[PDB]
Amino acid sequence: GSVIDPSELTFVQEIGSGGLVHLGYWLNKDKVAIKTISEEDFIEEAEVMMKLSHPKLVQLYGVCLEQAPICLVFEFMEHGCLSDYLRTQRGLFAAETLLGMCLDVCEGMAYLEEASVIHRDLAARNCLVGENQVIKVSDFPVKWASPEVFSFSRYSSKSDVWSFGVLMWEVFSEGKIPYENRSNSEVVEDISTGFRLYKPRLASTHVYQIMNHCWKERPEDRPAFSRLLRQLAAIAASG
Ligand SMILES: CCN(CC)CCNC(=O)c1c(C)[nH]c(/C=C2\C(=O)Nc3ccc(F)cc32)c1C
Repeated sequence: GSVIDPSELTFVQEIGSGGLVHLGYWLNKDKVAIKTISEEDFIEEAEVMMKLSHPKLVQLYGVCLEQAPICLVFEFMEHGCLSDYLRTQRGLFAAETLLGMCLDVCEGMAYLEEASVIHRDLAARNCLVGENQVIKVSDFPVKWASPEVFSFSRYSSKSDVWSFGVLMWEVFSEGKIPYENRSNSEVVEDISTGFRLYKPRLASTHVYQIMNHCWKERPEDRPAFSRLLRQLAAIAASG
């Protein structure tokens, strides 16, 4: 990828918290989101992302290495984080649009799955909303963790699929907090007993069926993103 000189970056306003995210411009031209900061792990993260090209995965302009704190320079996504966007635009969403959002994410995730990339932190807060409400996965939390993850630390694309199910719930609930007021231990025990998040009003029976398939106890009973994508698309086509 391209190396970016600090002089080429204009930091306009802080927009995110964690490192930090700033609204800015590169070369007095492109609107960018600048993410300031382990330095080597921070850079490698960018290196991985710059070689993964998909319409539903966020893209970088480059890396600014010269001056501490080092930063990553991303494309600007006008509607920000999905979690935030869902909450602010609550009441304006048709079910079809919410399903479309899930499809966008599923597309990105199927590409990552094929590339043998586990996200490990897939959630609406780690998705971004751009031009014409296109959703992109970014940055590629027990409430999003599968049973084999919170118990055995057993990650796979199938554990991402569980996370995606929770993301679907976030989307169809229009940005509600999953398992609100519940402690980590309460989430673990409830899910292990068989508790699943309720069906949001905007989620059809068909959509909820898919959520529950993402929430199967055994990873092998969950669909891969590649197949999940077609299941989601089929519901859209059915009407
Ligand atoms: C006034 C209302 N505002 C418009 C949505 C809300 C404030 N703005 C916002 O929250 C916001 C906006 C408009 N973009 C981002 C973040 C990113 C972006 O654009 N590309 C990225 C690439 C990588 C990444 F890790 C974050 C971002 C935020 C937090």
